[PDB]
Amino acid sequence: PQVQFKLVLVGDGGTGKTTFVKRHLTGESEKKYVATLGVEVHPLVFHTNRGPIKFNVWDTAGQEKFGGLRDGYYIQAQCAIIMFDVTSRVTYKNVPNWHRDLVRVCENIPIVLCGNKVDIKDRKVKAKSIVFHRKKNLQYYDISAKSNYNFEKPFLWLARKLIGDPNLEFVAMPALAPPEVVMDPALAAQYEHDLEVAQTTA
Amino acid sequence: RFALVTEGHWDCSICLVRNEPTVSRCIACQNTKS
Ligand SMILES: Nc1nc2c(ncn2[C@@H]2O[C@H](COP(=O)(O)OP(=O)(O)O)[C@@H](O)[C@H]2O)c(=O)[nH]1
Ligand SMILES: [Mg+2]
Ligand SMILES: [Zn+2]
Repeated sequence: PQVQFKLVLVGDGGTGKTTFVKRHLTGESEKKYVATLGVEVHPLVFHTNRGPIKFNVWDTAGQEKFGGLRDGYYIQAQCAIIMFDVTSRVTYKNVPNWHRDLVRVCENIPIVLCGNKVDIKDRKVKAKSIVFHRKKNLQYYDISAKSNYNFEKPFLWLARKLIGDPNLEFVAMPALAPPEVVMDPALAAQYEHDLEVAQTTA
Repeated sequence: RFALVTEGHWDCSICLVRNEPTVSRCIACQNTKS
C-alpha cells in the first residue's frame, strides 16, 4: 500500500477550489465520487526524492455555498488548503471561519492558505493585506489555477510538514492541464516582489 | 536510501480513508468495508 494523506480543500464558493484541484490530470481521471457526502476525491500523486506521495484531495460539490459542511468531510483530514479569491475581499474575510471549522474537527493539521486568481490585473487583496494578517503555522501562496501558477507549492510545503523533512523535493512536475490563461510574467514578478518586500519589511 | 515507509487496516474503496480494523463502516463516509 501507498503513502497517502487526506487533504480537505475548503474556502468560499466560487474561489476556484474545483478549478484548482482539476489541474492534476491523473487526479481528475481517477477521481472518486462519494455519494453519501457529495464529495469528489482526487488522488494527486507527486514524486519526491524519497518516493511517491498521494494527496487525496476532497473537493466539494458546491454545498459550501449554503452552509457548513458535515463532519464526515473533515474526518481524518491530515492536511488542508484554505482558498480565497484575490478579486473578492469577502472570501478573504471568511478565511478565519474556515480555519476555525478545521481546527474544531482536525486540530493542528498543517494548513496552507492560497489566494487564487492572481492572473487578473484588477487584484483587490494584495500582499500588504495578507502579510499584515499573517498567522503562524499558516504558509501562504499566490496561485492561479487557470494558469498552473505556483500549483505545486502548497503540496510541497504540506509534504515537508507531514513527512518532517525540510529537504523533501519534487523530482518532476505532475502532468497538468495546459494553461487556459497566461500568467503575465510582469504581474508574477510584481506580486512576488510585493510578497518578499512585505515579508522582509522593517 | 530513506525511501518513505508505508494488518486488518483497510482503505475505503469509496473515499480512500484509512480505517481501523475494529470498525466495519468507514468513519468518514459510513460505507461498509467491501
Ligand atoms: N482568471 C482566473 N479565473 C478563475 C481561476 N480559478 C477559477 N476561475 C473561475 O472562478 C469561477 C468558479 O470556479 P470554481 O472552481 O467552481 O470555484 P469553487 O466554487 O470554489 O469550486 C469559475 O468561473 C472559474 O473559471 C483562476 O485561477 N484565474
Ligand atoms: Mg467547487
Ligand atoms: Zn469512506
